[PDB]
Amino acid sequence: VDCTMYICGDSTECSNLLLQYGSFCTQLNRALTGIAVEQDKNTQEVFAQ
Amino acid sequence: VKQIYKTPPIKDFGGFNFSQILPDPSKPSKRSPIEDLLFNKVTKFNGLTVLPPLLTDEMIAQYTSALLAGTITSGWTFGAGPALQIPFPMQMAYRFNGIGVTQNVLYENQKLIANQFNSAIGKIQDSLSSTPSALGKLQDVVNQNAQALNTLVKQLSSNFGAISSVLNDI
Amino acid sequence: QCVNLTTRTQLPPAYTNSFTRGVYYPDKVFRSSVLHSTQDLFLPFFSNVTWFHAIRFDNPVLPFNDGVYFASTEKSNIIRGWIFGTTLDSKTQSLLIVNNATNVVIKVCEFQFCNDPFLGVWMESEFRVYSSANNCTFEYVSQPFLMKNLREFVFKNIDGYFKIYSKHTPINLVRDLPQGFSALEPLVDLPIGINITRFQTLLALHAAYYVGYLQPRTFLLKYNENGTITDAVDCALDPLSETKCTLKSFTVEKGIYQTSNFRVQPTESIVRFPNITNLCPFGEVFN
Amino acid sequence: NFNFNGLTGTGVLTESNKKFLPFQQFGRDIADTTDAVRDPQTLEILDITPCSFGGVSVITPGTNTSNQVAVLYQDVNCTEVSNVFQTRAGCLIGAEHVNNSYECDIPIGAGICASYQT
Amino acid sequence: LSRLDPPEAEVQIDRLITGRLQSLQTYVTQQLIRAAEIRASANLAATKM
Ligand SMILES: *[C@@H]1O[C@H](CO)[C@@H](O[C@@H]2O[C@H](CO)[C@@H](O)[C@H](O)[C@H]2NC(C)=O)[C@H](O)[C@H]1NC(C)=O
Ligand SMILES: *[C@@H]1O[C@H](CO)[C@@H](O[C@@H]2O[C@H](CO)[C@@H](O)[C@H](O)[C@H]2NC(C)=O)[C@H](O)[C@H]1NC(C)=O
Ligand SMILES: *[C@@H]1O[C@H](CO)[C@@H](O[C@@H]2O[C@H](CO)[C@@H](O)[C@H](O)[C@H]2NC(C)=O)[C@H](O)[C@H]1NC(C)=O
Ligand SMILES: *[C@@H]1O[C@H](CO)[C@@H](O)[C@H](O)[C@H]1NC(C)=O
Ligand SMILES: *[C@@H]1O[C@H](CO)[C@@H](O)[C@H](O)[C@H]1NC(C)=O
Ligand SMILES: *[C@@H]1O[C@H](CO)[C@@H](O)[C@H](O)[C@H]1NC(C)=O
Repeated sequence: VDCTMYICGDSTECSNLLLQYGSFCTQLNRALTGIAVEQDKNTQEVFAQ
Repeated sequence: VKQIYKTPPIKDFGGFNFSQILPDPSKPSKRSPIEDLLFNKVTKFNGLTVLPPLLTDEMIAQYTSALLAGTITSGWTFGAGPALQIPFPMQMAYRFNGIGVTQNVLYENQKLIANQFNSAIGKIQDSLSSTPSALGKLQDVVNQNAQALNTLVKQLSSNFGAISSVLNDI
Repeated sequence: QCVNLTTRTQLPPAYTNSFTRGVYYPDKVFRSSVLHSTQDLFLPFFSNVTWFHAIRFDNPVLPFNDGVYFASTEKSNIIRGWIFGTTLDSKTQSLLIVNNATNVVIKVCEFQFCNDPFLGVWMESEFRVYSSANNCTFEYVSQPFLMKNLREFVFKNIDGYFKIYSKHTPINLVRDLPQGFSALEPLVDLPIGINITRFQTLLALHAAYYVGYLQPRTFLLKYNENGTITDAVDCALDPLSETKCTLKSFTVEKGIYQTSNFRVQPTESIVRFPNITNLCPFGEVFN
Repeated sequence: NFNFNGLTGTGVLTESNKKFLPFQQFGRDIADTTDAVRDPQTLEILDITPCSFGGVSVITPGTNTSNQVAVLYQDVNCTEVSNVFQTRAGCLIGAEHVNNSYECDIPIGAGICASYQT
Repeated sequence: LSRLDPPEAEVQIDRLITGRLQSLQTYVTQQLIRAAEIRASANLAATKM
């Protein structure tokens, strides 16, 4: 998930207001990326034997 | 271990370099060369602090070494009953028999067995030091938790719609 | 003695790469064994920056925008000074920087500037920059801006304060900035309140000048044990630099990283509504 | 309680073992909090140590046999809380300390654990 | 942002950004918990193999 697009993208004012929450959604963009990486790791642990 | 077991006073490990694995008594920090390599690579008033462990690195090493020393010369005989006097070469003979491998391999190739373990340990020390990322299982964990905590601090600067992000400013 | 030359050399701007230069240290904070990501006005790395030669000495006027970079090469008779202002048409509190035999004079006044200003030259004379001036607001004397060593400066407007920063570096190429890492620091901080828009280099009477514009870009800066910066990365200048500011490292391990986003904006606009067979009868009354 | 030319916060001044560039006025930690300041009147660098602080907990036996307990103040001086034992694990007020090792009963931290004797 | 006077828009925007961010956090948290269970399942599957 792209939290800028999700919350309100293509807007100067929405971007400036979203940034007042700091890194709160950056961490979610990161958590989802991390989950996706882990899903390939799970596949490799199960099948690449 | 039920109690901490002493590493035998005589290091009869059949020529194996257990001195690289078990803590070095000559140092102020009682760690083995494997441990020194890892420990040298794997690394407030804002209200966030870190509490000490009960069991210090040396204390963990004492429990770890007891289990380890037992594992190499006596197995679990220092636990389930009184200790058994199995010399390292017989512990190894039993070790091979226990996996379906004839004991003849230990005696006929005692010198090659001694060398392969030691060679591999040396390779491990070089692998971990030449490739620091090999220690990544702990380096990433400590860095990720440190980042989460540092982020918790950085987030104090956020105003969330307020005129100011600071409570004692407003 | 305002002799006008209006040389108008009309040289190609000769914009060439700034490479890894153009970084200075805007803050006053000590840091060490860290990288820090800062969004500020710096020259972009490897961006093309104009190296105009006065040499018939021309005096072109370039935009200030939100801050600029300046550097120069001089021989025997050394030119040290600038003309800055909102318009430079004798209506506002323009700033002159004039270096003389013992020190540098930083002065702000409503200077009634000449069409093609210079310093007459055993002292420099401001009378050949402007014929008169009045309603003055600032004067200060600081250390000379004099040091093969290129003189380098960065100029900024911070909430009405004009800041002047400097350092020098050895020259391998007369027409190009040397490789290495810049670290300019301020000498003066001026409380003027002037909307500086235009820069003109001030030439002394008897000449190679590098002028760039700073851009609001993020730089990842590497801080050493002394509190200074030894290196830098321009965030998302190119794909390796996207990866470096994403990871907060000057070294990237072999691998694939998620660093950016591909986004396309609408450029077209479409409005459709039903066919109207019933235009409203305003005309029944109106006409 | 500090105010150095407008920069505020609290802590303990000590002489710094590091120097700032002539330009730099203040120093910062990894957390971007103040680590040190330059003295605005006499140039010199002063480190700011945080004022002693930490959590407080009580070590206690079961109330069935004893009500003799001790107070633990973490990472600080014993004077900031005669039976006083100083340790980084937290200073124990209302307890003694003995050099001989024992099996652990109630853990304190950093290699030290409380126990009770008649 | 296209209907309300800027300061009023900012108040209404802050309320919605917060609500939208909370929905993303909730989803991510649920995916992290489910991911922990799926990772455990994958590790068990790998063990069975
Ligand atoms: C175990 O490995 C150590 C290395 O830590 C060996 O110590 C080396 O011994 C050789 C000759 O025996 C010396 O030339 C080196 O100077 C020693 N290195 C160090 C760092 O002291 C030790 O010999 C090995 N033990 C066995 C039984 O193989
Ligand atoms: C920062 O400046 C320090 C001055 O403290 C430099 O450290 C000195 O290095 C020279 C060169 O060997 C020695 O003669 C001095 O004894 C050192 N001073 C010390 C250790 O206090 C150092 O070179 C500089 N460091 C960086 C990273 O720029
Ligand atoms: C500001 O006041 C301080 C007073 O401590 C001065 O700092 C020192 O002053 C003493 C005696 O006045 C001198 O012996 C030292 O040499 C001074 N140290 C430094 C680093 O200057 C200081 O001179 C005063 N003035 C300024 C401009 O800082
Ligand atoms: C009335 O007639 C005028 C003159 O032609 C014309 O411009 C206008 O469109 C008409 N207004 C309406 C409401 O029909
Ligand atoms: C401990 O004290 C509780 C209440 O204070 C009491 O109910 C219990 O009987 C006591 N246990 C013993 C072993 O004395
Ligand atoms: C502890 O150390 C002190 C200081 O050396 C010594 O006098 C004392 O006998 C020791 N106490 C015990 C119980 O060993």
